[PDB]
Amino acid sequence: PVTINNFNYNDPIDNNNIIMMEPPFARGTGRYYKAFKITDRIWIIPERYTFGYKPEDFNKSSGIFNRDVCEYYDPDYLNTNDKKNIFLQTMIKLFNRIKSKPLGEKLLEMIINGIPYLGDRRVPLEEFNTNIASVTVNKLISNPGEVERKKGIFANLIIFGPGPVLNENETIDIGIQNHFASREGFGGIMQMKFCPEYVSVFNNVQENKGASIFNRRGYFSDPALILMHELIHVLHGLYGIKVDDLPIVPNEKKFFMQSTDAIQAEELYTFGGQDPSIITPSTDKSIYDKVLQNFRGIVDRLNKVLVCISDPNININIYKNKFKDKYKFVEDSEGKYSIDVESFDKLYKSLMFGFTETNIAENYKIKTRASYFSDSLPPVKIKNLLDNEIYTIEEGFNISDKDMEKEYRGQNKAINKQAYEEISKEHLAVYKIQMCKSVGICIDVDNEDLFFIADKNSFSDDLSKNERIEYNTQSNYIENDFPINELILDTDLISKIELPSENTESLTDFNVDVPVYEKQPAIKKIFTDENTIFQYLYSQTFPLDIRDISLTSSFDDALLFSNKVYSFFSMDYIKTANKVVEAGLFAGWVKQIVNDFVIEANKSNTMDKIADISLIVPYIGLALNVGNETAKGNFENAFEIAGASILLEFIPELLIPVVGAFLLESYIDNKNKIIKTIDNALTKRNEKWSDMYGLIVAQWLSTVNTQFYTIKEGMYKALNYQAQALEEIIKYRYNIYSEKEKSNINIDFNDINSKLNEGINQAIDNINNFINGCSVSYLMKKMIPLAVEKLLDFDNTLKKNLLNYIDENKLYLIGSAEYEKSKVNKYLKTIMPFDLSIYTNDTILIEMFNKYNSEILNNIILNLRYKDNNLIDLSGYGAKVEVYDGVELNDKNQFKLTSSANSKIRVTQNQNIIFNSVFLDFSVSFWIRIPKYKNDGIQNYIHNEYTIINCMKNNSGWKISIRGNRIIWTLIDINGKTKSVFFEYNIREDISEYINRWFFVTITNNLNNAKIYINGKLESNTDIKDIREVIANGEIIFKLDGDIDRTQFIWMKYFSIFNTELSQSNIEERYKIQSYSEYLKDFWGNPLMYNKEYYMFNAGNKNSYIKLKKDSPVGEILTRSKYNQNSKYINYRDLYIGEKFIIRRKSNSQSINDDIVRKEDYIYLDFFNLNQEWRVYTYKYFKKEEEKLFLAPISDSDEFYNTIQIKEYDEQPTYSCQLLFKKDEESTDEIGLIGIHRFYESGIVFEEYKDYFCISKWYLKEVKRKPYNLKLGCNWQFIPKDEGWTE
Ligand SMILES: [Zn+2]
Ligand SMILES: [Zn+2]
Repeated sequence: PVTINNFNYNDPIDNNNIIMMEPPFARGTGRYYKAFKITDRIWIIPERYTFGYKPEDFNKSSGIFNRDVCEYYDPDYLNTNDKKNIFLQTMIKLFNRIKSKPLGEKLLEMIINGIPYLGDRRVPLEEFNTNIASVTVNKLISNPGEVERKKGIFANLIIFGPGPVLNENETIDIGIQNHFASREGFGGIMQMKFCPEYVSVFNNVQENKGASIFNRRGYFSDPALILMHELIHVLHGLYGIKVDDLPIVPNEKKFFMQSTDAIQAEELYTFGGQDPSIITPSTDKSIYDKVLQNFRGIVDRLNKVLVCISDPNININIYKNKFKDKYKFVEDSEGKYSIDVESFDKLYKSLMFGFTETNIAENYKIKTRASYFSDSLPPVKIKNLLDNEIYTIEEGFNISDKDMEKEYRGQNKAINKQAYEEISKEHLAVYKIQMCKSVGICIDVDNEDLFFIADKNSFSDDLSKNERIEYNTQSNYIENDFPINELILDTDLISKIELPSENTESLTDFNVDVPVYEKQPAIKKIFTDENTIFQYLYSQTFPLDIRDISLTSSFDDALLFSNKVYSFFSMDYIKTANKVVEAGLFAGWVKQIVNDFVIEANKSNTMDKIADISLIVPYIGLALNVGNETAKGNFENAFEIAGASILLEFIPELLIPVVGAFLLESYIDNKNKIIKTIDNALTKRNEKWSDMYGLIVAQWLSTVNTQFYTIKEGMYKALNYQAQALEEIIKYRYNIYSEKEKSNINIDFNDINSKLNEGINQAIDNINNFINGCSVSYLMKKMIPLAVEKLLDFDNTLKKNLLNYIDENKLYLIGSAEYEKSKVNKYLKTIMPFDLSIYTNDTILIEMFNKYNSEILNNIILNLRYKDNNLIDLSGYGAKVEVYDGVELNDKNQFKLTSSANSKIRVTQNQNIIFNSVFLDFSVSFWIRIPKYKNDGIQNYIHNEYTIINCMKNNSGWKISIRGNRIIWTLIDINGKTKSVFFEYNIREDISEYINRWFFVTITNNLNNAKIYINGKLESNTDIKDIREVIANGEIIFKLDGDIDRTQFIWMKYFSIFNTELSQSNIEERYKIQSYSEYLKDFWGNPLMYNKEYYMFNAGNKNSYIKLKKDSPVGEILTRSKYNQNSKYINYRDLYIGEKFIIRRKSNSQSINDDIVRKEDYIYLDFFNLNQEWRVYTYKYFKKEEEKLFLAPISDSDEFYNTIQIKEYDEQPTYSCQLLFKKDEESTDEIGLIGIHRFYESGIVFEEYKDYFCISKWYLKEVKRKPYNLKLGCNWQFIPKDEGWTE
């Protein structure tokens, strides 16, 4: 096990466990340091790290060492013996906490046993040289004051206290002659600067730290995890695997980009979590290859080591045995050491992926930051880690015996306040960027606030290189993952070979490279007249010396006047917030303005289903003005058009290399080595696919998802500022009253803050769900497709490459040259689907991905919508749309295809979508209005089939065509095999629900069937087992093509395509979402208009129509006349009959031109009688359930109701509408609904029943029934003359 020693600072120097050490960076000179051996091979020196630093650097200055850290300075730390001892006692306690769990102890055991190899690159293979600064360190044995006697010792780790910046912990390695033994397999003495007291702070971005903003928020770090984080670097250094490779360097070309040091992969592996994914699979293998090569050298030396010049007392065997166990080398019965790939692999993965900060945090139930790239905060000071009441060895701060175990409560700042203290900002130093405008107003922005955008250089181009395929060549996949359980349960992970004695010859060669550090300006002034996120956030703040502010929607006034604060919330909200009231009305105003704030913030849950967007945060652009000038115009519209790309502050330039070529080695007269070279090139191809996706993901995570992170944090801020301004105003107005008045004002500020911070939290969750959605969308639509392209390009090349190979060897393949001929076409056919869970295992990211893929709307690969007199694809896949001069377009998203040759639309689809899933899986939905047949052209109508939408590529694909009253869906697989399904509507109906009327079509295709849906209802099905591969992404031509009549035309709307099969459920919903409108519709399905002539139709009496009775002011109901000719193919009732009505507006007298009729509108229902315009009226004084309507010239009578309110009681789609008579707008007295009633007439001559145009109260209760009864006599539809219907 691991034994932790005990001692006090003042304990006597015994030259064994309490020595006088000569530190590695002292160069064999200077004074010694009282060092204590906390454990074998590990020393603690409770003194400030001063190597490379100037004495004055320890004081806070106008400079800083690291640009990405809030640096704390305090030169008095450890300046007394008691302070040094408290340090020792804390270190001892932290180590005990560490070994308190199997994982932590094994980490300690690996470190104690991971003794540096004796010597480095310089040392001859045959030797062991201990006289080098990275292997040996001296201790002064002799009496005080005289360095007369020295003793050498072996060591693995020396831990010092902090250097200038206390919260800047660092593991340092020993370089000698520009080389590091710790980076070449040898290993070497590792050093560290560490501070247990002043720990870092962080807060889960996509979450609320104690659901508080007006409260302290975020969590503070557990010093034991901080220590283990450094201990992991030590582990790496001790095993000589701390190699350097291609680093993640940040782009710094723009003022909004975050400046920082290059980040090595070793760092990201140490942190763990998702960061490893930022290291492409290419560089993962590189690093692996370097380390393995490093171990080959060591394993070779162990076979050649014969002596140790530096120390004749060294026992060569004991050391060969130790090293053999360290590097897990294997040994035969002779003593020949060699590398076992298995054992090496497991050791490598253990060290780079098992021991990570994330795994360790999860294991010790300690909470930590969610990513390497996450805004750093001011550190806090831990009161007393030595008091078992605040921090214990077993649980740290999360002591269950204080209900501090659950949810990491012990580390929650807003909860465990008696455990820490904030720090004097006067001792903190932060690198700032001073953004100045050419004038000059300037603002300070902490480098941590800017966007971290990885530079293109950060990524490897190893994909663009050629690869020799041989019967050997195999797949190379490195798992940036490890099973922490096995590691914890590993029997032979922890060596059981005795550790060599640490005493040895003194060091005489003190040669070593000592780093020199120095502060750099903490402020960098830049010039820009831009007003982006930083400026917009700034305009929402106000000075401490100011207490009277007012809100404004004017960003420019907010920046100018100190007493003005910018607000991205509504105009009404802003007025109410600036409103001053009487003390007696203050409470009420507080309730109101607060409630309003919540409403405004909650607009973050806005839906936009009609534009196929389930969630949109409308105020994001006004709040931050991030990306492409998002504060201007309507954000929602802008988002509908360009999507997530508009929110990005910068569009990266991706690295998507042309996959290098393949070199297949031929084996003449050889059936195996040849077939192998084939299979291996096939599987290698798959590795190129997986690897290319890794490169994409790594780039997404460090150039795109980081920007969206900043946006999320910007919104958290924006919202908080608003809450702070309203807070400031409420306090101000309240304090303007006298104490007497205040006593009678009932107000509770904790409450106000609660309601406010609550609304903030609801919006934060919306905003996060929204932004993550945008991030995943950008990955899938703007990145993955660009990779797929190249990967496909690669495939083809490799295709002819393998075919040309299976050919040159045709002979040696004999009766199979044709078998593995297809075996190649059948493999290079199905492409590898992108799956994020492969390139990472971060729970948060996987969830983002799964959520994205569960939302059907993301399966839209084409969505033609109108925008500025044109049609464009808004699916976000970039389809190029060509609309020619013959296509008629309007803002109701309707387009007309005529018989003219120039009436066509050309759509070039995106070839880079996993469309060809191999069995045809996709859907097409759209609305269409097909004109009525010309009665004299009935023969050709039922005979000529004409294509309307054609999508072919290599004689394969789909097509939509029309033959009279039938719409047909046709598929043609690669084998030319044709299949169809169709929907035909009846053309002998008195009243058709389809002829010349807008209706919704949806066609779904899966492996088995082809289904046609009409208005959500399934109408037709076709078994399509046969039909093989169908090339569905060819060019799409929208044009009438066939033997048509010059007058033939077709109107279309909302054409879109999904690369999946829509369910009846999805389709029903789409129908309802696209049927929705605030206005009513006419018979054909178009918007209802004012001042437009219409004949009336009654859904309850289809074959009836209204005629003004000759003798009386009543409207009689007569039977519609029918189709007169003799065709056996057609029958219908006349629609252009009865009175010609016209709907007139009631309110605002803005003449009688034309406009749209909306639900709940008040209107006059008039009609034309000869040269006059008459009106529909209701005699005010009837007492029966119903009565006949009064029709007469326009006039104002005291005895008649002349005002109607157009209604819509049906919740489901319908072109029917109802007409209500009320006592008057404001009233709630419902006179009745217009309909048709049957009366009995018995005169001196005639005796019969007759229906009249009436009004009935009876309808009032029928319209409430569910399902809505469409057959009620109160349902009407307006039929205007339409070129699409002639009779
Ligand atoms: Zn680190
Ligand atoms: Zn960062």
